[PDB]
Amino acid sequence: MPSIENFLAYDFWQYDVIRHLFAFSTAVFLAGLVYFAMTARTTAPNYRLSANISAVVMVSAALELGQLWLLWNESFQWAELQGSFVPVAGERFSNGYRYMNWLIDVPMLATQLVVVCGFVGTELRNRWAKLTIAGVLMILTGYVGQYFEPAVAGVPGYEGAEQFWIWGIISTAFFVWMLLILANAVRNPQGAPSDEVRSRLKFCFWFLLATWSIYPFAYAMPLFAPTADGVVVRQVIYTVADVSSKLVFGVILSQVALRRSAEEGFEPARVA
Amino acid sequence: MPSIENFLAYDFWQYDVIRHLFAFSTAVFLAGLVYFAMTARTTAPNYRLSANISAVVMVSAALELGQLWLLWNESFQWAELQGSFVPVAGERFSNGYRYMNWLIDVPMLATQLVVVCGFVGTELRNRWAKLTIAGVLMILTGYVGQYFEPAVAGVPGYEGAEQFWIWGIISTAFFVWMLLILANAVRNPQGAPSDEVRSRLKFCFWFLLATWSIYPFAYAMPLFAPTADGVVVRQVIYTVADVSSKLVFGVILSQVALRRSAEEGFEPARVA
Amino acid sequence: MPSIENFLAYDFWQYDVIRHLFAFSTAVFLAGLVYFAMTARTTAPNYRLSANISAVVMVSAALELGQLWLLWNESFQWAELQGSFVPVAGERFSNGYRYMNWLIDVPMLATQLVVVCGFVGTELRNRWAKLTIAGVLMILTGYVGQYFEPAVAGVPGYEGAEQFWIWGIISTAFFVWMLLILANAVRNPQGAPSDEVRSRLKFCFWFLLATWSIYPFAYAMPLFAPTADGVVVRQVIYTVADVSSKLVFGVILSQVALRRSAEEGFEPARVA
Amino acid sequence: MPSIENFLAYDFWQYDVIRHLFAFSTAVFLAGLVYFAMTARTTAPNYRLSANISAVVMVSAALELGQLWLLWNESFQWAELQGSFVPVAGERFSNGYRYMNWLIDVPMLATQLVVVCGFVGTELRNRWAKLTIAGVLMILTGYVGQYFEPAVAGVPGYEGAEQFWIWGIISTAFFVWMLLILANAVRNPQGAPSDEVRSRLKFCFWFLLATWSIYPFAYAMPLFAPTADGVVVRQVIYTVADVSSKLVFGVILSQVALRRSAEEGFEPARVA
Amino acid sequence: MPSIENFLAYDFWQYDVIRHLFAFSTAVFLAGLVYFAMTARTTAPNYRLSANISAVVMVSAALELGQLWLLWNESFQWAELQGSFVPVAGERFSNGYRYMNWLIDVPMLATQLVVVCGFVGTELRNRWAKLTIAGVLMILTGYVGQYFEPAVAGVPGYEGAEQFWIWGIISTAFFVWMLLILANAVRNPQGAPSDEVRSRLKFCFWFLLATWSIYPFAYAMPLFAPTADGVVVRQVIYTVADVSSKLVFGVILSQVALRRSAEEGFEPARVA
Ligand SMILES: CCCCCCCCCCCCO[C@@H]1O[C@H](CO)[C@@H](O[C@H]2O[C@H](CO)[C@@H](O)[C@H](O)[C@H]2O)[C@H](O)[C@H]1O
Ligand SMILES: CCCCCCCCCCCCO[C@@H]1O[C@H](CO)[C@@H](O[C@H]2O[C@H](CO)[C@@H](O)[C@H](O)[C@H]2O)[C@H](O)[C@H]1O
Ligand SMILES: CCCCCCCCCCCCO[C@@H]1O[C@H](CO)[C@@H](O[C@H]2O[C@H](CO)[C@@H](O)[C@H](O)[C@H]2O)[C@H](O)[C@H]1O
Ligand SMILES: CCCCCCCCCCCCO[C@@H]1O[C@H](CO)[C@@H](O[C@H]2O[C@H](CO)[C@@H](O)[C@H](O)[C@H]2O)[C@H](O)[C@H]1O
Ligand SMILES: CCCCCCCCCCCCO[C@@H]1O[C@H](CO)[C@@H](O[C@H]2O[C@H](CO)[C@@H](O)[C@H](O)[C@H]2O)[C@H](O)[C@H]1O
Repeated sequence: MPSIENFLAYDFWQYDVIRHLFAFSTAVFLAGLVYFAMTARTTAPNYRLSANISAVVMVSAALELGQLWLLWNESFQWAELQGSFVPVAGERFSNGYRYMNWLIDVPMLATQLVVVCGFVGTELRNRWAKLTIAGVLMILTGYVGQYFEPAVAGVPGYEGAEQFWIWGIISTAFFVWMLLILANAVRNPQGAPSDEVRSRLKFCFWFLLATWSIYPFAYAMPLFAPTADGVVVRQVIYTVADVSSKLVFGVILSQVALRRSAEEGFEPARVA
Repeated sequence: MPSIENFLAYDFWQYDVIRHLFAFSTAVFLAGLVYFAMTARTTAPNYRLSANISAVVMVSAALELGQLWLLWNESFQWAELQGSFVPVAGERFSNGYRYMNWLIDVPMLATQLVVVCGFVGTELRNRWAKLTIAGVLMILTGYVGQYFEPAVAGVPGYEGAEQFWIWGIISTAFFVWMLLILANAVRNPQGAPSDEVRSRLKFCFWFLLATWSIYPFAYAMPLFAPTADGVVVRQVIYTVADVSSKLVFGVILSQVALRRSAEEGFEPARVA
Repeated sequence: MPSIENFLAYDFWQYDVIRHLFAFSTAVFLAGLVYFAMTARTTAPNYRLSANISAVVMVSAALELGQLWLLWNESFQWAELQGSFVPVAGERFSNGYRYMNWLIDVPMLATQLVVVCGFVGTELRNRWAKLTIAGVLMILTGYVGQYFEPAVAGVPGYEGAEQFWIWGIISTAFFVWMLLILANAVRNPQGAPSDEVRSRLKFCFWFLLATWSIYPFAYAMPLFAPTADGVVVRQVIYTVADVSSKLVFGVILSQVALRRSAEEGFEPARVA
Repeated sequence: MPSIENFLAYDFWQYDVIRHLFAFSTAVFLAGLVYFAMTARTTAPNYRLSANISAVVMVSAALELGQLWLLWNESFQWAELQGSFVPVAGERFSNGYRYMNWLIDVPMLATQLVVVCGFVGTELRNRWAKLTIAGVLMILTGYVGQYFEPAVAGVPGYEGAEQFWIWGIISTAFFVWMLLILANAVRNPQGAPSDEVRSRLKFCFWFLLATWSIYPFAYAMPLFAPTADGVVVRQVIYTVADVSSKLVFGVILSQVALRRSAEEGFEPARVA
Repeated sequence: MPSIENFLAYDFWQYDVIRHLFAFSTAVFLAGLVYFAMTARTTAPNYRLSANISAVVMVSAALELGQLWLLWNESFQWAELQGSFVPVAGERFSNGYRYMNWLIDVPMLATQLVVVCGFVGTELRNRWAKLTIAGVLMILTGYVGQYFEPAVAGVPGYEGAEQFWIWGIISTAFFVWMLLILANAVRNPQGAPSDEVRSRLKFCFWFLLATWSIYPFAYAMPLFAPTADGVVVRQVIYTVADVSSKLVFGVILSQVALRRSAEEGFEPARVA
């Protein structure tokens, strides 16, 4: 079923904000790509995978937000007798372009925190494999459930509201498992981290947890607020969540990765 | 409410100038991106964050101006019985694509001046955090106010002119606070700068202040001149302001960052 | 004859999944391009051709999936009285954009496995030449056969179902020959590989074989399931197959190439 | 007023040549960007600014020609009952997209010749500032004058032919001043150039002068030849002029910059 | 006159093959650009110009094939009552987008063979200048002649078939001269090449000659086969010719350039 966005009309500002947010995020991510590409070398090689992952996540995110921007532009047009942007006939907006890209982002983001905790080899591979499984299942179960949002919002003639709940609850179980895997890594860092590194890893985990927590809220929004102001708020919190979870987290984790690099005597890391 | 631009028609030249300006700026910024990417290494590592920020700002700005270019092309079409470019039916131009990207640019630009003053660590982080707060509030308050510009221009049937003023005045308070934070950094540079560096930092601040000051003028233009010639002038001063605030400032600040690099004996900085 | 996709209508979700998959894959490949570009140097020079090939394959794949994404968007439009995406009049979707790009990917992927087995010079060239011949013939014979899929699916008025079979069976003969060439290389690796390298090469071959095997299934799908749910499943298995055969295989083969690099004392490979 | 191009119809070949020229130039400049990016390091650091400028100019030029290509495609369509490309209703072509980008190119091109003459510091800055002033005024005065070209061509109902002349003549005064600034730099090179360097700098100046001289001709063309064959010739000479002034000049000036690099003992410059 | 392509209709497969070929070639060239950019450094500096030229040619070729792809998509649309792709009203396809880009490719390709033969300085410059003159004249004379192809094919109402012949024959004279210049360079290589290098240079020349020879055939095709199957064959042989002449030749010439690099003791060339 089409997203709740398609069943509304928009004031100039409601539509215009959302197109600005989609455009802002594409730029943040492309700018982040340039920054992570330009600064990766400064990390020691045994942490440089984390640096590289951040560039990969930026590409993924930039295309995710760019496609949403395009589809948002395509899917509505102004009507001057209504003074509203209104759905165009041949096109329907999907908030689910974003889910599929999360299949890249989510396991990568969790993986780079584990890389900086200092896991290597089989132990990195094992943790990567659990997080990827846990991640893909969270995301796929959520993607199914968001196909039922016109139903949960009570748009006449759409049925299957229960499906929204079931798929969300299953999804959230997979979320908890990922948080348990990562909580176990940051509590058990490898390579004799300092107590400062020890602390910065814990902060990275709670930052991860706080920012990832917004996404389940944005999921449930059609239930609370299925209106054009709700759509505006939902796209605002997705934007806060994307920039934090991906770019701000990447900069924070880069700072820990540099401290570890320098503590093990990487000279590029020390000169800065 | 749609921007004042949408309530006018344009002579060939009025429209054509504006599309040229949008296109010119996109090119300046992409060219600036190449230049900052090609010259960053020449800066010492303890100032290279400034170099990197300039590349980030260039990406941000290039996409900001590119989207405006696209929307400007989309939003109007020629009419030969009027010999004017006139608003197309399904699309409305927004001068507010630019505001959202300022959320990247403004705190970054101020941050790179602080990096070159020589702040590091917690002291950099603290200043970055104040400038980001001050910056986002200036920009968000201004963004609200520019949604009221058809009202302030007296386009029949648009109300809320007072909202233009209130949101502008609040915005300007946040501007003053940012200028106070930066004034305190350039007056208190770190790392035993030379008296030449000391002077060049002060010039960077006043350049920043002069160029940033144009933006509040472009804001108030619908009040002074809500006409197609006014729209032309407004887009000319935004263009002067963007190129100065972002690219020319970046080159100037790079020159200070190099002088500091060389004074601390960075050899790449000395060989040039 | 146009692909079976053109003879169906789609529910919102059927269409929307497929456009998400095409978009997801383009992003995976562009992100993979960044990753392979950023990590190639870490491989020793005598294996760096493999690293370079992975970047080449990523470009090829990203454009292949991007074209499909574009054509998928162009080829159908929503109809609200049918609540379906339906074929647009002037455009027809082709699943065969993907075949032509395989002419790059398939011989390159097989070549980089041979490079890492340690063949060099004439022996690399000979094997490259056999695999390229075998590969192009497999792909060209398959491309002919997929022009007959409306016929094999029993779309009224389309004839030549037998042509689907003949061209598929011929294609599969060329597949077997490529698998025989590669099986001979991984069983006869060069340069005194360790027993761990020896094992990792064999795993690379079976991974290659498993993932390449999905493609002949996706070929035969119009025969089993010529429905919109079948089209959905087919595009899901192509997506699993593309990401595995190209990106995941590239990361796995990079790990072997690094182990070999380090065993021969490449210092960048050892520091990580 | 719209450019003279808009008042004509085109044979297949007239239109097709022009779209080919616009496309050819975009490619030359993008290819030039790759070349200047790949070869900049070979120059000594004290001349590397020249190398960098060439990359900047290439980006600028590629976007200038790309936008003209796009607008040329947008602005006309084929009509089979006339067998002509003819102006589309909603769009008008502007030859003035190119002027605005010259604001980047012209002062940069002149600046890089001064860099290679060996000016540095204040003396470079002073000369850059004079050339930028002289350049912007030449270009802005010319841009005004080209808004009067339908008038000078005698398209019925367009007045202000005199404005074409006045703005052209003013523009040309600013041209002469730039040529005087540059003539003074190449006659007074810095850093004890060889007599070969001394000669190569003079050739660079006369090459600059010859190629820049074509642009004032292309300006005056509506006066001589306001026909579709004239439009073809004008776009041919702009293309010769762009490739020469920007790319060929950049390669020539790079050869001088390398000779100077090698004479001062830059080893990368000597090994090649 | 419009190309012969415009006077035909296409079966699904005829059209679909051609759009696949245009798309395949764009990808090969972009992938080739990445490969040549990633491997240039491995060549010794005195041969690195050849490496750089290959990247330049790849950019040129990628845009040439991309524009043809776009125009091919734009110029025809499906008609279900004819089951054919048929010319759209407002657009006409030109096979001559490709000619203009040859102005870059042809003299560059010939130049890089001369660079690897070991010519330098004035002797390189002289040969570059002859090949560029010879090349531009071959290409411009051919470009004129291909404007007469509807005439030579006997499309009713198109006259000037003789012009096809005259311009082709003139063009071919310029071809012979280029082949004579290059034949003289590969027979007289510089820098005491080995007998293996001596042989590999001769093979490069005959490869060049064979692949360049296809282009005059594709020219003459409207004479032999002015049908949709002919158009298919012509675009197949252009595709074989482009990939061979540009990418495969570049890889072959890179192998010679590396052998020469290593023989003169370039260590990066020896380690691989
Ligand atoms: C559209 C993007 C535009 C970017 C173009 C920037 C180049 C413009 C330069 C104008 C000349 C101003 O004056 C001159 O500026 C350059 C560049 O900062 C300075 O150049 C300095 O940095 C460059 C680049 O890191 C070094 O190669 C150079 O050796 C060094 O001196 C000169 O010391 C200064 O005297
Ligand atoms: C949108 C793209 C992202 C832009 C990134 C902007 C980063 C700057 C904002 C944060 C500033 C406050 O926090 C500051 O962050 C920078 C960058 O992480 C840190 O900087 C650290 O990494 C950079 C980059 O590898 C080094 O050049 C620097 O010497 C080092 O200290 C500072 O030690 C920290 O105090
Ligand atoms: C579409 C993009 C082009 C992709 C290019 C892929 C080509 C490789 C497959 C062909 C293999 C044929 O034979 C092989 O070619 C490669 C590439 O020139 C050569 O490779 C040579 O250059 C590469 C790159 O500079 C070096 O890392 C390598 O060590 C060196 O030997 C081999 O010595 C040769 O035996
Ligand atoms: C779409 C982008 C695809 C790339 C994304 C990243 C993929 C990696 C995910 C981690 C997989 C777990 O397995 C892990 O893989 C990485 C990358 O191959 C390996 O990493 C190895 O190569 C990288 C890059 O050359 C080195 O910085 C690292 O030190 C080295 O060990 C680990 O040794 C392995 O245990
Ligand atoms: C399409 C955009 C890009 C086109 C660039 C192609 C350049 C082609 C050059 C044609 C040959 C002319 O003559 C030749 O030029 C090249 C390039 O400047 C010079 O080459 C010089 O610079 C290059 C690149 O920095 C060095 O690798 C080379 O060793 C050095 O000699 C030759 O010394 C000169 O004799």
